[PDB]
Amino acid sequence: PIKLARVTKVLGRTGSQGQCTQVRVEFMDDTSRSIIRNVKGPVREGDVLTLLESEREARRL
Amino acid sequence: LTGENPLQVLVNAIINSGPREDSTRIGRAGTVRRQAVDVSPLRRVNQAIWLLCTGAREAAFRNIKTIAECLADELINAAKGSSNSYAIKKKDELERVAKSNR
Amino acid sequence: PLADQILAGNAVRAGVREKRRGEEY
Amino acid sequence: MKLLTHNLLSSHVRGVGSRGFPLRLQATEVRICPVEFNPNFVARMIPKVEWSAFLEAADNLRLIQVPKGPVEGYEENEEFLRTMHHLLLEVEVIEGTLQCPESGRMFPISRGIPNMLL
Amino acid sequence: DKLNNLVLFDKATYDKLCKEVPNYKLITPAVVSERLKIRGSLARAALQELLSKGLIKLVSKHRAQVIYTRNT
Amino acid sequence: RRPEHGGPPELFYDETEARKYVRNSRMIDIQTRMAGRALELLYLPENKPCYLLDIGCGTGLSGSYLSDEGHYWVGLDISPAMLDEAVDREIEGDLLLGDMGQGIPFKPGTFDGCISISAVQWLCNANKKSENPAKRLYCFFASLFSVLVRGSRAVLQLYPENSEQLELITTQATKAGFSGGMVVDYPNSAKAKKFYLCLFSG
RNA sequence: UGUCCUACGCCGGCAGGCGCGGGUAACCCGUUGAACCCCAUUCGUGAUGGGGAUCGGGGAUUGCAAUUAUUCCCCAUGAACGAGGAAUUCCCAGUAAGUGCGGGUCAUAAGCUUGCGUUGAUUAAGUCCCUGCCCUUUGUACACACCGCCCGUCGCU
Repeated sequence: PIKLARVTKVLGRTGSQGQCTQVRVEFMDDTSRSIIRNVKGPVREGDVLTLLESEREARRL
Repeated sequence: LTGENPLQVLVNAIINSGPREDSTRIGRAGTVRRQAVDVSPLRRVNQAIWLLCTGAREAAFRNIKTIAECLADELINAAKGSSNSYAIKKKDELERVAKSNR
Repeated sequence: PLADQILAGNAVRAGVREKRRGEEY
Repeated sequence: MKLLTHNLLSSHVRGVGSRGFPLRLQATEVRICPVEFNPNFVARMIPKVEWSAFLEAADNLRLIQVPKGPVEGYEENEEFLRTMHHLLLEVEVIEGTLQCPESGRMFPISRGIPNMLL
Repeated sequence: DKLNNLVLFDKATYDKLCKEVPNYKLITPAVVSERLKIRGSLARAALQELLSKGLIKLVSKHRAQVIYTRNT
Repeated sequence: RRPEHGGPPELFYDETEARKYVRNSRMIDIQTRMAGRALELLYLPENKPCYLLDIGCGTGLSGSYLSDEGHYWVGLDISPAMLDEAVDREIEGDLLLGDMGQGIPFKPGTFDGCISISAVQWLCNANKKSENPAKRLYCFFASLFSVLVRGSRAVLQLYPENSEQLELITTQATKAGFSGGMVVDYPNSAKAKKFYLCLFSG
């Protein structure tokens, strides 16, 4: 199910060429869930983000 | 054609043709794989605009079909979500290959 | 510490890098 | 589908190697495509091709009128080599299915090339 | 593939443009030439003739594009 | 930039890109001259055509070059769109659809030659997590070594983008038991530089 | 920028001639009236009214001399070219790109370099993955290096 989330702060950009941005994001249906996710492109605080599936947390070196 | 404001059709085409999830390329030595990453809403708008641009440009390109009416048809079919749009097909391929490379 | 090393390996470095790029009368 | 192509076909499954050959056949419509007659070619499948596989493939293709033994010669028999050329290269099973002996995986030949997706 | 658009209006295609151009809901030379298999120059000449007859309303004039709409 | 960055071969080479691919005379010229160089590369006996496994033929232009000189071949492909495009070109040779990395499904001691046209530089990267590139290359090379006649010739046309990809393909080939080497067409050139894996059994 | 820049009058459709003025220069060319763009017509998916190569002829200009077409104008035919397998160049704001306009080289070419403005965007405010350069530590891995084998079989003078 498609779900909508809201970011809190940016953890920092990752990738070999710095292509993705690892960011801390949370949920509106409950204000208790908190996951870390990678989103590429220009990301600043305030945008509303879209999850196709909320199962795993994104993780890269 | 639609009998109402073209701005609503344009913003619906922008919304419906946004790639919500795609793949990034990684690799250390020769072996290159793809990881399913997310697209920011600003980049969603940017890629939707570029995909409608490519659809309008390489839609006809060799016959009587005018660029204005081709752009209108592409925007209308993207707002309706039909499979005739090149932007919609490319976007759907993007989320499908994102799902193929979780 | 050990946990600091594990979490530093578990996170991604970010922060400072100065990229230098780019009236009245 | 040329008859030599499936006559040399095997199964690409890892567990069935390499005794998965041969494969069964089923035909719903057959086409005849003209192929150039090379007498050396038809001469030098016969020592190489498996004859029992050819008979069982013809039995799955409802056809019985074939010679029962490998015909070896110096290209002096026109009609035998012509019948072999017509059966092997000109007979095409465009629509059909293939089944594996030890795995049961199906391969639908649908206009006109067999798929091999895992 | 190779298109075979006609060079002059035959009787049959003239009959369909007599009974069909009032009802397509969109009028431009491009789609008229595409679906009627006719020369685009003849399509634009036919629409100037038809606006001279005045049974299709104008929307805008331009050298490259002309756009038209129904009476009702 | 490059067709390998676009995506998987089953889905990138679709209907419209194959349609614009067949209408390209530059592609016709380069494919016919590379097919001629590949046919001249293997030392097959004259006045006797060989049984060639044509992998990566696609539209069958190299297969058309083979059929023009009286040779015979069978084609293995992965995309059905350009397979149907090859079918529409009244082509003579047979066509097969499937992934070459899963294994060549033919009996051993069958093929007197192997013609690979732009298909070995494809498989170095992975577009699926279940696909291991080293395992896929090793399985493809081992199956190709199994199905080949002992003493047959295999030529593989390629355009590698770095030396590490060539290192992996050569180490997979030399761990699969193939004996041979590398032939470069105009190595110090840029437009005319081609790469050719030449292999044989023993 | 100029005694080669040319204003203007006459002739020939144009290539160009004739005559008379201005200028050693923000004065005359020159309110430097340019191209793209804008409006209307024709064309219409066609190796086509696209693209112009390569040719034939005539005329004129520049000069001791033009043939191996110096150069321009006109007329006549219309090749490849259907968006380029594959290697690579440049780039972040009035920037790239389209577009035309001057100087040096010149008895006359048009083709290199330097400039000029006009129309003026997409993408990112990043990284050390590939390339190259510079730092800190080190010479511990691998290579070099040492040791061993230094391909074996029979056959005559």
